[PDB]
Amino acid sequence: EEDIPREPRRIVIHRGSTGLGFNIVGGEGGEGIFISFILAGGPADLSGELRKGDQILSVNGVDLRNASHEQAAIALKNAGQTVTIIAQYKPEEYSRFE
Repeated sequence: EEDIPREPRRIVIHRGSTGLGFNIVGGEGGEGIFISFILAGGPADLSGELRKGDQILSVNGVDLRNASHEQAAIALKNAGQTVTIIAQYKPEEYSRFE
């Protein structure tokens, strides 16, 4: 994680037979949408850029900063084959909630 920056970053993922290759938690109370799980060999893993503890801020221009979990899952499912994710790495906040 030496190369993950503090600020939001852009990551392009291509959907496959196991979706985008990650699952999400949060979207409630003080907790935004966080990646909780990255599937080995799936797209997010292959890319090598996303991490457990990333907050998802936007998906293809759909703002998820204040989305509920279901709003985020719908946005992710409907974002098409090529998906641009704006993510911000917040491992301490992730651990606080999860």
